[PDB]
Amino acid sequence: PVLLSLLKTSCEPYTRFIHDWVVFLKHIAHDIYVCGKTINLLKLC
Amino acid sequence: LSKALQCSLHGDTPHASNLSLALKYLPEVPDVLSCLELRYKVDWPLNIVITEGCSKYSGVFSFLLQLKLMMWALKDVCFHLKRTAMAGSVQFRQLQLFKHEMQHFVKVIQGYIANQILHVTWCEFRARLALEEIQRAHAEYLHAVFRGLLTEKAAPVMNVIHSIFSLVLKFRSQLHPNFALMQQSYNTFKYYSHFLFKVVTKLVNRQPHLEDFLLRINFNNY
Repeated sequence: PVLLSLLKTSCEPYTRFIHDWVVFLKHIAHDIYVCGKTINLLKLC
Repeated sequence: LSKALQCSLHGDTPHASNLSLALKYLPEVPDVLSCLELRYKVDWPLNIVITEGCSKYSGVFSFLLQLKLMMWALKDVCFHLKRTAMAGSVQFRQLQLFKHEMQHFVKVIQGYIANQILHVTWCEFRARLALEEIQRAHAEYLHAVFRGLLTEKAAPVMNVIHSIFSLVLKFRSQLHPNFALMQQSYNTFKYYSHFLFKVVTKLVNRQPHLEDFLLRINFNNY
């Protein structure tokens, strides 16, 4: 629990960044990089 | 250009603008070269897809314009000779057969271009589309420059084309005071054309795009 309650709040600001465009398996790594730039591009249009 | 678009009978839309007919060189002074570009222009939400390098249209354009210089100059001598007509002799008829023999070679190399760079390469990239893919699909459509004999790999095939285009321009200069001076020119034309058929054949063993060329240049001959 103690580590979880830290991780549950140590990722709070990072979700916000992810909440804009809207090791680990690289099958999704490069996809996140483009899944955001599209949102950041529609914001200027 | 603003006088050209009026005679287009297709265009005069917001798309039709942004045709900056600019240049990229200052010519000093019979050849087959007249360097001149023609660049499209776009705005923000489309500029991010159509790359400012996909500059390669200007590469394939200066060739296609250079081709028109033949079918007009050659049309001139076909029209320049018409007013000469009473004057019927061996020197006359034997002269006009050269034009029909030189024109057909241009009207077949053009028919090739009008099949690869405008119709089959357009069949793809039209039934291919229907965000990252749009960049690569477009980078694969134009990469029109391969079937266009502009690639450095098949460059020797292109170098020989100038020898053909040059001799037709000289044929236009001599619009029968100097018949023999022209008879030697045509004989140089029949040699170079006969050399092209061998250099393309030798380059088959080493490109399915070039395969259709030999079927175009050769038909009931050797």
